Amino acid sequence: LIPPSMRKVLAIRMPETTMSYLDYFKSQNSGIEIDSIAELEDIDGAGTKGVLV
Amino acid sequence: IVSVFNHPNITKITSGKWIDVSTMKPETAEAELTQAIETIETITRGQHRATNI
Amino acid sequence: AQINASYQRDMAIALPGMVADTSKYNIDGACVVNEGDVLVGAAVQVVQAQAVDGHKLVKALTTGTTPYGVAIRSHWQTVNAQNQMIYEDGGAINVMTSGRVWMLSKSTEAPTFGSAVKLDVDGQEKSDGTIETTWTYAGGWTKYKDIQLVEVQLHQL
Repeated sequence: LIPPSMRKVLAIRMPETTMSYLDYFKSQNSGIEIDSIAELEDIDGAGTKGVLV
Repeated sequence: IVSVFNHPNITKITSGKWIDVSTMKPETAEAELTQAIETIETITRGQHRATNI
Repeated sequence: AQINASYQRDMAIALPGMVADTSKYNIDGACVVNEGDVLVGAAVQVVQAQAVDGHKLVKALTTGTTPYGVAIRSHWQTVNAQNQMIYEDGGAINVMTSGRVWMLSKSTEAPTFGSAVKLDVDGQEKSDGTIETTWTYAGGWTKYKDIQLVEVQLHQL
């Protein structure tokens, strides 16, 4: 579960060989489901983001 | 009668010139388009998503 | 492909001039607006109390007058004016003499719990208002959009 702002970070493509980092990550880590929720952007009430695995 | 570009309560984003003097910047366009797509949904909280550019 | 997104938004706590809680409260009818208009989240004054009929003439607070109650939000009696909820000249008003209510505020600092409530000349809560009132704060301090609201506990006069 990632914040819905880093969703644009995993959308950058691979160094040179097209496709996004997300495609490679899912190809080599099959089975894991990735989703985003908006409650992971103000964890401490001061503007700290977080990811839960 | 108010035009499309002069409505008071709409989101306006100032931009860095996509073509400065004569040099053209093809990497700011993608960033600005992604940011504009994001704002709409984030603000509308998921009811409305961008469809046209 | 893409990552799904889910958002979350919380509702506002309260609106101006509404009953805050279900504690012991008293709302007095048979009150007619003698002159002018009265805002929902504002105090009132008693111009005259009829000796035989029973109606009480109410009016907005002015300089050097003791407050008596606070108007209450209602979707039937009130009339929409200036994009707000208001009571017009004539008709009946709903003023509560005892209980808790959210009131319009002009102060910018959160108040304490057991301190007396001071009002300005126009009947709105203010930290340094000239008018002194026996009512005390209740601790509620919220803001709806651009309107500041404060919770105040009232006692019967």
